[PDB]
Amino acid sequence: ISGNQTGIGSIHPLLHQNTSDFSEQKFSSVFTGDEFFLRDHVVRGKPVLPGVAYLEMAYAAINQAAGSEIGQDVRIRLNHTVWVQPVVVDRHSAQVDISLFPEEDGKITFDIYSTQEDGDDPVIHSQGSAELASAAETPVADLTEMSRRCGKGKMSPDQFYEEGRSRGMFHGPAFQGIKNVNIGNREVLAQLQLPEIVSGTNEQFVLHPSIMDSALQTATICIMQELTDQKLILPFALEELEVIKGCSSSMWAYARLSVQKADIDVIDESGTVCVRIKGFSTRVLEGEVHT
Ligand SMILES: [Cl-]
Ligand code: NA
Ligand code: NA
Repeated sequence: ISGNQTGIGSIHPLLHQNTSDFSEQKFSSVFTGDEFFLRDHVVRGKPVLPGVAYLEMAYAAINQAAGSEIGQDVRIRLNHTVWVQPVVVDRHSAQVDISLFPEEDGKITFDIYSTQEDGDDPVIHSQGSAELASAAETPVADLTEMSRRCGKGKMSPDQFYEEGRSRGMFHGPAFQGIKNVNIGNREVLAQLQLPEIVSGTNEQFVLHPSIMDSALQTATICIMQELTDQKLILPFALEELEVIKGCSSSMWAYARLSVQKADIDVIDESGTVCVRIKGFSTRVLEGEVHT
């Protein structure tokens, strides 16, 4: 707590202030489009808050609200999460709020939403649920076997990011986390690296938007295998996300097909699975993003 000793700051770059009242646990943030996760995530000309920023926002909110209930052997697990309507930050700043509702069974539901003026009908951008889970069992990946099965072709960053720009998905420097992609049959293995432009941010995030979006990029490569060539697809839902361990700045994303859903493991150099996602799905965007 700063109070008057020094200037009061954000709780987290995606969770600026606690605005909780007797009716509701809630937080509020203001984004202008200058942030790395907006300027470098541009969907047919419009900066859009990426899916992965909502996951980290929920994670940070839950970690704040649940406080000392989170001991060393307790992990946050996100359950079924949907992205309903995009946050577009083109002409004017966006005020993005999150409310958390602790349920009787120990689950937590969250809404992420915005309003233009006070007491407007909120626009719902995303909705999900979560629970606190007993650590228990750190899964491991066989990166050797994964490589071996993904030997059907190599996709370079220059290929991938250019194909994106061609479809209208502009990943700027902070979101070019993919270093290499090995293509398998209904599975892919990508090497990830935190881009140098955000190398000073690795301690600020648990789910780092650069790394996590590069993981979802990897899954979209896997999914696009089974779709029309030049379709832009964007995150639509995920069924589960478990944070096992802290993500480092060199990682791997393994994605496999299960709407076409994908499972994704984000893996450190040692082979430890750090984040595990199940049932990630996408939807095609035609035309421009609207809200
Ligand atoms: Cl657009
Ligand atoms: Na995205
Ligand atoms: Na993509």
